[PDB]
Amino acid sequence: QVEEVLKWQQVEFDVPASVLSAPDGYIPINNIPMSGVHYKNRVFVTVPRRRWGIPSTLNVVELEPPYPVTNPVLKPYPSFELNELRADLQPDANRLVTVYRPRVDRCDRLWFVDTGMMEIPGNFTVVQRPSIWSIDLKTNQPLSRYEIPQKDVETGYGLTSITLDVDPDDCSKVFVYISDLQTYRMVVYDHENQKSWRFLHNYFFLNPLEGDFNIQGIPFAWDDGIFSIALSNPDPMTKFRTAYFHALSSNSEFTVSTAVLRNETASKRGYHGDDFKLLGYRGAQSQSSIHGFHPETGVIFFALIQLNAVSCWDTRKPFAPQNMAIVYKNDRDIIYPNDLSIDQEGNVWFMSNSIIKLLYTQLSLEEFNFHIWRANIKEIIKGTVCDPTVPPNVD
Amino acid sequence: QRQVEEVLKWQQVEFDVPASVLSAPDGYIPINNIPMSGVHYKNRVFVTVPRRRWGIPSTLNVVELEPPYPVTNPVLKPYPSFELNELRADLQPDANRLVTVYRPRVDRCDRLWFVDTGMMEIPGNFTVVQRPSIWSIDLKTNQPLSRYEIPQKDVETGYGLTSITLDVDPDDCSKVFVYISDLQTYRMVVYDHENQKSWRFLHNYFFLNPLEGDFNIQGIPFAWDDGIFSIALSNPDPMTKFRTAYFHALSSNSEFTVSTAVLRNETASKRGYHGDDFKLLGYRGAQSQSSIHGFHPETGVIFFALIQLNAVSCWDTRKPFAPQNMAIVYKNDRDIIYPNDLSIDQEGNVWFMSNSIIKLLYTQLSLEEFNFHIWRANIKEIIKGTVCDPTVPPNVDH
Amino acid sequence: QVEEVLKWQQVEFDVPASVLSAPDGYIPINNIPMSGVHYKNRVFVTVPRRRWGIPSTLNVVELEPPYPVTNPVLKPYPSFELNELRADLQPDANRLVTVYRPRVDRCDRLWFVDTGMMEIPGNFTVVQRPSIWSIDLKTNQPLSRYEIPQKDVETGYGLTSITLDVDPDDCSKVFVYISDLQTYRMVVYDHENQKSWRFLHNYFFLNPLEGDFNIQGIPFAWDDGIFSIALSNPDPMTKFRTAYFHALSSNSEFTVSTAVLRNETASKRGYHGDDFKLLGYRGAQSQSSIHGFHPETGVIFFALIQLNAVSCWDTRKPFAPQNMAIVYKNDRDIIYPNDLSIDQEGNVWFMSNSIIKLLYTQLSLEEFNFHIWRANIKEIIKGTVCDPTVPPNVDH
Amino acid sequence: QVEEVLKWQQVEFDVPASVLSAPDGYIPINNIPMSGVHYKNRVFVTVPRRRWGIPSTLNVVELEPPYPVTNPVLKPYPSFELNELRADLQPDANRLVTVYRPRVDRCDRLWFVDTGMMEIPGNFTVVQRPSIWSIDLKTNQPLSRYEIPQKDVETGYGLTSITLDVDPDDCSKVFVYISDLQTYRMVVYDHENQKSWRFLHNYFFLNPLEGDFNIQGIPFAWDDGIFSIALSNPDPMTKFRTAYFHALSSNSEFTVSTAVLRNETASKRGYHGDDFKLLGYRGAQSQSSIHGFHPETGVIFFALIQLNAVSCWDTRKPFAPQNMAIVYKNDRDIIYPNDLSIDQEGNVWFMSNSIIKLLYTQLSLEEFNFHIWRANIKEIIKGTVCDPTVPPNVDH
Ligand SMILES: *[C@@H]1O[C@H](CO[C@@H]2O[C@@H](C)[C@@H](O)[C@@H](O)[C@@H]2O)[C@@H](O)[C@H](O[C@@H]2O[C@H](CO)[C@@H](O[C@@H]3O[C@@H](C)[C@@H](O)[C@@H](O)[C@@H]3O)[C@H](O)[C@H]2NC(C)=O)[C@H]1NC(C)=O
Ligand SMILES: *[C@@H]1O[C@H](CO[C@@H]2O[C@@H](C)[C@@H](O)[C@@H](O)[C@@H]2O)[C@@H](O)[C@H](O[C@@H]2O[C@H](CO)[C@@H](O)[C@H](O)[C@H]2NC(C)=O)[C@H]1NC(C)=O
Ligand SMILES: *[C@@H]1O[C@H](CO[C@@H]2O[C@@H](C)[C@@H](O)[C@@H](O)[C@@H]2O)[C@@H](O)[C@H](O[C@@H]2O[C@H](CO)[C@@H](O)[C@H](O)[C@@H]2O)[C@H]1NC(C)=O
Ligand SMILES: *[C@@H]1O[C@H](CO)[C@@H](O[C@@H]2O[C@H](CO)[C@@H](O)[C@H](O)[C@@H]2O)[C@H](O)[C@H]1NC(C)=O
Ligand SMILES: [Ca+2]
Ligand SMILES: [Ca+2]
Ligand SMILES: [Ca+2]
Ligand SMILES: [Ca+2]
Repeated sequence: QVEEVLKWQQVEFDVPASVLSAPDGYIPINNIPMSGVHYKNRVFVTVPRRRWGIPSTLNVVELEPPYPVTNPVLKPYPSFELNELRADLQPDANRLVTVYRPRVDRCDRLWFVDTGMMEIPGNFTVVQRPSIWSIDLKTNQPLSRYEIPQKDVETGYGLTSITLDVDPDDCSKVFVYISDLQTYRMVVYDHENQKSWRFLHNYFFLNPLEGDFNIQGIPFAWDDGIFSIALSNPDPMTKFRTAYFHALSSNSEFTVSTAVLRNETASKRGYHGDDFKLLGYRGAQSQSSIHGFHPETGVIFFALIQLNAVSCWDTRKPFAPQNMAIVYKNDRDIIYPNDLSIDQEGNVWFMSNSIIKLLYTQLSLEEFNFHIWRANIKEIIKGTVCDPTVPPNVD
Repeated sequence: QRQVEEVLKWQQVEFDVPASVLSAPDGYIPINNIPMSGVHYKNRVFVTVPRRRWGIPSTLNVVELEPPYPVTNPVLKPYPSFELNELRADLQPDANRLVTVYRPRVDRCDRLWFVDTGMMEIPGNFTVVQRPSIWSIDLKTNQPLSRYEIPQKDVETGYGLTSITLDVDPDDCSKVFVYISDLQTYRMVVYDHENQKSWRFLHNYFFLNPLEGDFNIQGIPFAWDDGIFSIALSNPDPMTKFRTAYFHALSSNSEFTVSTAVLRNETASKRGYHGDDFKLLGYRGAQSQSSIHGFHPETGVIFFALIQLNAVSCWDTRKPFAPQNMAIVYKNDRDIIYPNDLSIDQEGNVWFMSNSIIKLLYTQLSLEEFNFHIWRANIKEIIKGTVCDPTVPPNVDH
Repeated sequence: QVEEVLKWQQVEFDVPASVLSAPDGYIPINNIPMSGVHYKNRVFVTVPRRRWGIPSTLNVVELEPPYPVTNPVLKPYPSFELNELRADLQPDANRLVTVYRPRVDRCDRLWFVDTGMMEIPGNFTVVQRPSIWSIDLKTNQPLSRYEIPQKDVETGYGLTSITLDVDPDDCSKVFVYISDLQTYRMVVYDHENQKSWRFLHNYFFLNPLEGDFNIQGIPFAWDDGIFSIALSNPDPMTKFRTAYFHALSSNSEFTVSTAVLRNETASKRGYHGDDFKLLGYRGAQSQSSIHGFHPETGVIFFALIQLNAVSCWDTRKPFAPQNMAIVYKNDRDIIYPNDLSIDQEGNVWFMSNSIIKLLYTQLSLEEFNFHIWRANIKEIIKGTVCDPTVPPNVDH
Repeated sequence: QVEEVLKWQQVEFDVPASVLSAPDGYIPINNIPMSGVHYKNRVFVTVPRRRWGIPSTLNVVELEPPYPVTNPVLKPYPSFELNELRADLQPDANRLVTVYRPRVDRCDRLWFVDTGMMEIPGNFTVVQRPSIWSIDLKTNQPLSRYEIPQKDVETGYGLTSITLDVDPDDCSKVFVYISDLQTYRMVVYDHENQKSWRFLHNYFFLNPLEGDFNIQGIPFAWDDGIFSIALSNPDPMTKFRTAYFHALSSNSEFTVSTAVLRNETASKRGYHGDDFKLLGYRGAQSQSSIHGFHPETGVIFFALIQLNAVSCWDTRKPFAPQNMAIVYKNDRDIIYPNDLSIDQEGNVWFMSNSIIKLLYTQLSLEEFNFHIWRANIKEIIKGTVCDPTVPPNVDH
């Protein structure tokens, strides 16, 4: 019911021996993948440059059964020419510095953010300003690029996640919402008008008492804020969407209408009134990383950090623990659910990269460290409370 | 609890009419007269006595307010007159008279609204005098403005039409919708004023919860099977100009919501399947079955009349619907038997009433004691510093 | 083990061609059989009059191999004369208007209820008052007929199911409990004294949340209440029984002593107190229509509406999902299980009628819409939790 | 028994006229005082440079009856020569740029931080790095100045509040804990060893839901973190104390042992484990700004933002809303309670500066906008739950 599509002991690249032979050109233990998203039998895998020796930040892998496809070599997408790191480390609009979590739209486009920053522990290296890209997946050619101005974000240290707001009819009318978990802000991107602005709000912060974890016997505390945003279907009478959002270090989910997010003058305010609202409590130890809203079912899928699992929730039901169900659980293989994503084919995709092991312990290249699963949404929710045909619980 | 006023209190209900009615056999009986409502308008309070038994001289009545409070055993005056409240001996349809009226509501445009059930519910003998009909009363001149008889296609008798909720336009006042809660046939009848047309909704959520219908007030155990009872409307949505209808059955610990866009739609009412248009809001709490509730337009707070807990609770509609986001603002085990009504006036006050119906129905009703009570409390002042205050943040689990 | 016995593409009757050649004396799409019960190689199939063009409300079919017998012709039972529809529509004591679910007891009698009411879309027509019948099965001769007074139930709108309580010794001492899913009541009938009284309770109602269904990709919601009752074996000392009852729109099962049900004085109360009991929660999407109690094994068989299945439960074991087992499942054929009956031979019987296809989509007469099955109880519960010799999964 | 000591309509400075006439030298509305602290009949008032037109950032007022002293002219302290803002805006270790909340110890010293930064809306101007001063209050001469290195804090943007940990025996052995409400950190200053380090922790952050205010009908939200720290009496043997700390936008109070704060190695951990403990919940709408510990009684006083009030708590009684009492409430005058200090004479001192009227509304210089109050601690707690002899209301 949940199949493991991809797994790695370590990450390897399809680049010239020139790059592999050069000193500190490729360090295996340094290459931690951060996302894997799906598009027509192709899975895009990112390796953010938090370390030296990372040949390509954006990558692709071709799918062929049977699964799991073991240790697939990553090919620098769209071309190694872009994923090359300049030796002079200077700004370049035709180079990809660091990419985290891309998303695929219905228009055969790949959207991502090049942070332009390398978070090497010891030497944080700001190469260039953060940029929003779109790639045509039919032609494998870059379409648009937008550099995010200083007035919205200073560096791009925390721009690790994005949510796409594409009009159902016009494929050109696109907004993008970026979650900054480091500076506790959300950056809205008007693609159509090549404009952007930023929101600041108390709800983008962590909950002081809810940033403590114990995973695989390792304890740690994080202060990471707004991390994921999930958009409902456009309202029939208003055309706007509910933005479900949460901090990494929180057991709470909050909501805001896109009408607020799409409005620049609203961002510039000192006080947002009661535009941003609390949806409610997700449960004990129910801190989530990435969550996604499946349009056809109206079901939100949560990646649960502490519980080493993936849960779901039907949006029509009241937001309550007894109205959510765990669809998958794996204490051995889910160490940190780094990414969750919903494809154009009715599947929920999720990924674990064992980052906690690396950070706080020793990762072992003998074992399989990085995993990618998939599940058919309609099939996975059938019996459960996440099924729209199943009534909510009495509590 | 220590800033809520007991405005009116009776031991019995007496009337102001010609002595020919009062002296005639079975024209008036002490125990048979029970008011189901207390409503406030500009220093005069409308009280109604529905005809559950014989000897009810008048149904819809009015009382003038004068300190000290509580005003003890006031003499009820038939409103708008006695000549619309006079029971016919022939019992034919009186298109200009009032048989049984339950809970009226006061809108912003100085009007009173109520339903003429046209049906008397005497134990042993049920009598359908006339068809159900709704009124509008000019409270300035005391003159009836409109009457509308509801077609058989919507309600058969008017047996359970014991509750009304008003949906008046913010700007215009000719555009008025009404939502009547039928707790007996388990339905909601909607009325379109400007068009003078009415239709009805049937739904599973209008029924009681089989397990949550058992009560025990004053050591008297009983169970009722009554359905949809009260509806409360949020302020119009700035983007859609529609409202959220909050509704619960009498015998339920659950609250449900529905957009007024659905309720105001005739073609939607004739569907056999309403989809996900009606939704569960959530659980009110253990032993939190509510009779009547109201939405305060200014604060955005719903006040619940709690049946089992002998209390009035509040909830800020901005906060998630959960017991820890609710507070009891008034509680009276000795004086509150059955909170039969709750209404919000135009002056920012919560008006709630207990009529001791349980003791009459299942026990002894003594006229030596006080059996009827009307209360009022300042909303902005009673919620200040509680979870119900919009400026106070919501609560969380751990 | 579980076998299909009778299945129809459509239903036709063995009646004069005069009724069949009348202006709409038979419309094929309007005839939906609601029940099928067993007695010594005979099966009674009922077509309640919910539309126009139905010749016979009560019928009979003969069991003759091979199974499943294809498109059997329905023979009006006991006769056509009684099953005939009066064009004058006047109350008639020796006729039959609408019959739902008959039952068969240990004293060779067939028992049913004629509602006397025809629920046609546009015009609901009450022809006569509801009537309970006995039929001597050996002779085919109507034994008794009691008309239910206005004091107990007004219309017979929802008297679609009955459950028989026969004394284990004397056949004259019979109590019949009728389920009313429309007005939310249980009508109790004393066969000897020829009296009756009704019960009203909160537990006969639907559960507001648990009344939505999606069968064959078709969403719908019903407000249907108390639908089926199952009577246990008389307690060896008190000689009373436990009546298990559920609403159609409920996942909950409830229990009541037969001492309370057989008591007229208790029937006129306003508050029954602690008498009616909740047994528990059957499970997610475990709403059931008609269920029966097998006396020999002490096992209840449920017909599950949403799960498209038939399940069982050993009454000795505590009521819990883990202590229950699904004995048959058919997502293709079982759309809505309309009847479940237990014959005198130790078999469980269940039927599907494709009713929701008629109501919300269109019915195809070129496909088999109506199905009846039989299962041997002792063989079917053998390797399951329902076996009285096997221990429970949960001690509760 | 709570008496108002000082009040201003507007703040004025005793300074050469050439400074007052200079272009944007003195803008009355910009001069919002932020602290008033008592030492031997002298109250030190600060005006942090968050706007242009502030002649002097640290000032002194000489207390004399009758109270309240209306519109006292602020005298620059120690002198105007240190307080005067350099036009060229270059760094200078002999200049005071921005001082928020000074504190007086037992050793006749005035301790404060010059943030070195001007938080002017539109252009924040970092003139110099933040520094920590001590001034001998007997001679009015500065005793020491220490620049906080860039490893510990970035700019001094949020170094608006300090707490003294003075050795009960030795005056030369001091630690100062500084709260950074902007970057959510604590800076620890080792006075004897002229060293410093920082602590980062989740508990220094605001609580997302508890940062919404409405004072005087003015709705606003702040994201302000760790604001105040209050130290218990030292352990007789080890001399370690309990540090009571809270964020501005939080209803929760936390504790940590000074054993931890005074440990440079502990501050370099990525994970602090169980060292920082949640003490508990202060009550609905009980967001505190500044609080203080009074050694003689063991009572902590809180300045309450939303409640326009000062509350207290006996540290011996469990930390719970009912174990706390409001000792002073003034909705008219207390608008933003900007400071609370505990002097060497058993008094509690508190201040309201109406900052929120300047920020989100308008300030009228005809009204008294800045107020300073004092109260005798033992007299103010006599009857209340805060009295050490009175029993707790809850065991918790
Ligand atoms: C885009 O957003 C801007 C303001 O942000 C919000 O707008 C709406 C979503 C509302 O929820 C509002 O409360 C919130 O501030 C704004 O440019 C624009 O419309 C706002 O709508 C306000 C209410 O109608 C209105 O406020 C007006 O001005 C203020 C300063 C006062 O004088 C008020 O008395 C007066 O009503 C104003 O048009 C504007 N708000 C502001 C602050 O300028 C909104 N546009 C959309 C949604 O299309
Ligand atoms: C101050 O800082 C160190 C970390 O704090 C604690 O360390 C544990 C002992 C425990 O109390 C935890 O709650 C917390 O993490 C602490 O270890 C240190 O003690 C010294 O630590 C040095 C390195 O960690 C080491 O050289 C010594 O062995 C240890 N000294 C001992 C245990 O006597 C604390 N005290 C200092 C530096 O004086
Ligand atoms: C910050 O990183 C510096 C960069 O040095 C190199 O950068 C890349 C080109 C890679 O090849 C990488 O592997 C190299 O380290 C480091 O200098 C420095 O760490 C140490 O520096 C000394 C002196 O150069 C060197 O001998 C040692 O091996 C280390 O690399 C690092 N500084 C900090 C504080 O993290
Ligand atoms: C009453 O409810 C109807 C539900 O059938 C609404 O119909 C909807 O309207 C759209 C556009 O006209 C159709 O595509 C579709 O029939 C849909 O269900 C109808 O609008 C509504 N009436 C009013 C006045 O709101
Ligand atoms: Ca961080
Ligand atoms: Ca009822
Ligand atoms: Ca029905
Ligand atoms: Ca801040």
